[PDB]
Amino acid sequence: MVPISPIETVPVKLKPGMDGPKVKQWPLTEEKIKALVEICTEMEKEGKISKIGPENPYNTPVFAIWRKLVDFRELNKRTQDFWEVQLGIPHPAGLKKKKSVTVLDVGDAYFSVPLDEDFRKYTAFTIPSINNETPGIRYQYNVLPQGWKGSPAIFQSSMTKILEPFAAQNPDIVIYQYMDDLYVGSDLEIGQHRTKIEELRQHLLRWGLTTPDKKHQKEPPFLWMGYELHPDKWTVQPIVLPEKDSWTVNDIQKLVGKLNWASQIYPGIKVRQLSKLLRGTKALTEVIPLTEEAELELAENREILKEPVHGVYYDPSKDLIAEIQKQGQGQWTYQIYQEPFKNLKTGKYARMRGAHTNDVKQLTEAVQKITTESIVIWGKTPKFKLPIQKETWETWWTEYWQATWIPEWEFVNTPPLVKLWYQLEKEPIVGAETFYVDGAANRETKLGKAGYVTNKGRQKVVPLTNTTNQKTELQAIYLALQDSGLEVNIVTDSQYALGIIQAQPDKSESELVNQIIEQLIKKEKVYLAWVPAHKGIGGNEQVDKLV
Amino acid sequence: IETVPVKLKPGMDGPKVKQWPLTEEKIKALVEICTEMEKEGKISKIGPENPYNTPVFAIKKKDSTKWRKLVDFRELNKRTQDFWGIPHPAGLKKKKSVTVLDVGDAYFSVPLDEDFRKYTAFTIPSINNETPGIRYQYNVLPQGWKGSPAIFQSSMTKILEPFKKQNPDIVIYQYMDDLYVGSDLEIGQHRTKIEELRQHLLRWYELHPDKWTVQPIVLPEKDSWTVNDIQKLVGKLNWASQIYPGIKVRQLSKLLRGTKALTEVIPLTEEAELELAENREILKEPVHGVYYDPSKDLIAEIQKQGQGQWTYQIYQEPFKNLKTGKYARMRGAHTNDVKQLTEAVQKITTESIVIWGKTPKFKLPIQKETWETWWTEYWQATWIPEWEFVNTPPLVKLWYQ
Ligand SMILES: COC(=O)Cc1cc(Oc2ccccc2OCCn2ccc(=O)[nH]c2=O)c(C)c2cc(C#N)ccc12
Repeated sequence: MVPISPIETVPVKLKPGMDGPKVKQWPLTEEKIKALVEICTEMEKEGKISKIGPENPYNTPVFAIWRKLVDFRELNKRTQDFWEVQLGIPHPAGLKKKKSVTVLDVGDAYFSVPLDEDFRKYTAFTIPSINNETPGIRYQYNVLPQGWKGSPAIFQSSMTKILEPFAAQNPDIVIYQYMDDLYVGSDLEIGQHRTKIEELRQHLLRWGLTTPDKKHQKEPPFLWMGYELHPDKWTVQPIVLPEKDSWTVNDIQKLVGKLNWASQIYPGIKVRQLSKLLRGTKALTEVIPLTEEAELELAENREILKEPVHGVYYDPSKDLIAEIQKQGQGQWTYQIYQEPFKNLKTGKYARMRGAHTNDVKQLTEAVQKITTESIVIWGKTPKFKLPIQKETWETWWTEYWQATWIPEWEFVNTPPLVKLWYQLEKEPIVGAETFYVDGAANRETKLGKAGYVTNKGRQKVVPLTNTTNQKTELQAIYLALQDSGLEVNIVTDSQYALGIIQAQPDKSESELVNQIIEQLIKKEKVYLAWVPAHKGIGGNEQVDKLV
Repeated sequence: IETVPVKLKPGMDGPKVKQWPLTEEKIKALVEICTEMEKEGKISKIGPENPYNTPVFAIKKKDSTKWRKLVDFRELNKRTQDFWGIPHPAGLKKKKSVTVLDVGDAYFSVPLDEDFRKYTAFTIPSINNETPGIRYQYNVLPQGWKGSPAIFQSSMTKILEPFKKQNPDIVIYQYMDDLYVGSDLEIGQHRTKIEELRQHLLRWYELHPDKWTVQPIVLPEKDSWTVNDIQKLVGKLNWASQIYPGIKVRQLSKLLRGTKALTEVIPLTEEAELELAENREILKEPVHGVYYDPSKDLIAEIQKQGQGQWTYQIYQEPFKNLKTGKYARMRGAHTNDVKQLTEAVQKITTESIVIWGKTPKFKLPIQKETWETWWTEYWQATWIPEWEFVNTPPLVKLWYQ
């Protein structure tokens, strides 16, 4: 017999203070009992388990469905935490084309790696006897049980330690471990590649690990994690948008899942309205009628998902490009590619939940997201193509009160373009009228007044119902903007209004703020000055609006 | 050569902090560095039975192209038991000059407590999660850990004992992996003495605190004032009244009586000039009842002023500034606001270390996503402070300008 190399065991303990499981065994039918006796007999013959004496006080319930199924949920609750290196799957757009690619599934994955002997006593389970007239047969696991908390991590670490020397002495091939399957790839000739595969399954056989002896049962295209991997391209598995008489919550969520999953390769997928119908529903059966906006979004989605679209694999010798387009209503779409009309992948970004916003901030956020995603997938930041002029970005970041930065980028002239819609003056305007504004509201009656007095003697006070102090301050500024010329100086005491305007929004939830923005867009020069309230600053008349 | 037992705070498990993505060149640099450290026994590979993790990344310090490994031990530091204390040198900030030295290598000659090693675990990530990340743990005192200077304190005292006995006028301080050396000599004599101390440390950053002080509130001096000028003056004086008690603005607000054009020149009455003069005299005095409490956190606020200029204030209680400053240095960051903000955070943190011996909590005028995306690209220090993000534009920006 050729001596097998031992597999180093992983020391495992339970959580601090917790003890091993003690769960009562279920009563099973005579047929099920016989089945489990045969199965456990063959397994004991193979060495996966071993009979134990009555000294062991731990027990784990067992079932037959014949196939044996041990329910380790309690032991999993009591087992220590492990390091799971599987946190996010590799994205197909990050792969590099290989001339030859082979799949080698390892049979009896967890049942070939030994378990820490000091921990095996916690995996004990019993087989009930016929008519329960004899003591049930006691067993413990000698290898990694499928369903136990630590089996995937220990299996992957053992496989990695086994594969390290082979990969070191073979720098011309790439190996991926995934569950009980291995994915090898190389650019060598098909004969040399198959030869190195034989060497690999030999090296795995030296440790007692088996691979597909026949022709590898999986060949391109590979269907994996909702993806199709082809010899020269990749895509998602077919996305079919169904016809429906009426759409429900689960139908709409299925559709938004298909659209979100399909948006990584199909450019221009929008989900704002269809996901907007889910605003605080929380009822899986509640049928929601589609707005015509959502139906139109659906029509565009079907028009995009009409015929298949594929992505290419990554070439490290070419530059990495990411281009962004604005779609409206806080929606953004982007393509990552290395050659024109051949995308590596696509995606979208929706603006965050906020009371006020502008296009420049959203474009910045989308750039940050694309940057992080690109560092994840390809390990580098791409060059950007953005629908914003260089001068616009320069003015924005130089005048913005916050710090901001975009990595290397260039302007692409693809409307709609992101622009600055208004800019406030830094100094007061000579020759422009000076509007002293103020507003106030009664906290009980919700009655208020908003208005202005100007240096030319122009005055206005408007009364208001169902309002607040903030609303009357914004309303006063809006009145000054409505009744003034193309150049105006405005004096307010509202720290609230100044806080809003100094954030430079071009769009807002409050209709009053949006009207103020529309007024600012029409002005040539606006200087907004702030003064403290109730300080006897003449002109600023708190008493004119408190009547 | 003998390990000291180290434990964690009661009821606290080890750190389990996600490792953030790194570029390919940083991953390769960390692979080379960690390989070399593994050949030297400073680190060892670990198995899946270690669930703890601490973030790691790679930087490049000043005047060097060699990649350096930086571990973000913030979570482990706050989860590590408190080590006890040496009173902070109150004369280090008073000295004419201070030079900062990197003594981190000396930590790697002292072994680390065995049972604690599983808490220093870190992961070199892989691109696209293709292969599992390379997991390590430390066998010696790691750089960036707070327990490393505390444990190495005795050895460091024994190494610096001859030099301290030779020059009693030189103040020596230690924070994390850095050694702060304050003296009053000449820049040439200072550099030669620094070479003397570095070879003394071998066989076993010019910073002048005297050129930084506290900044007073100043008011304009004009021969003619506009309505806008007086309005801004009243704004700044009303703001300063939160800091100084006797500030009054009624005689200056009396000038603003009426709805006048903002650019119209208003002459100051005699009462207004007297009030402004009294406010100047009040602002020339220090703030009333401003003390430092070692049991409280230090808070630092930074305002972007434009044209590469930045202002900052370190305080504990609002309107009780312990330090104020204005960082306007330009060093290859003309077109990058985030690099400027990051260098500013590093300088402010260094000053805080020199004055109080601990780092402040920052309020950064930046969106979270931008900062967290880019700040590691410009970081050169061995420590990392804590920070939060201010999303509302503060009105007091120009009142510090
Ligand atoms: C785990 O790594 C991955 O997720 C990527 C991954 C890579 C992989 O194959 C590879 C193995 C080693 C290096 C690169 C590989 O793909 C390069 C790109 N590609 C892909 C398919 C093809 O024909 N031709 C190609 O040039 C296979 C065969 C996978 C198979 C399955 C299945 N079933 C799942 C993922 C797979």
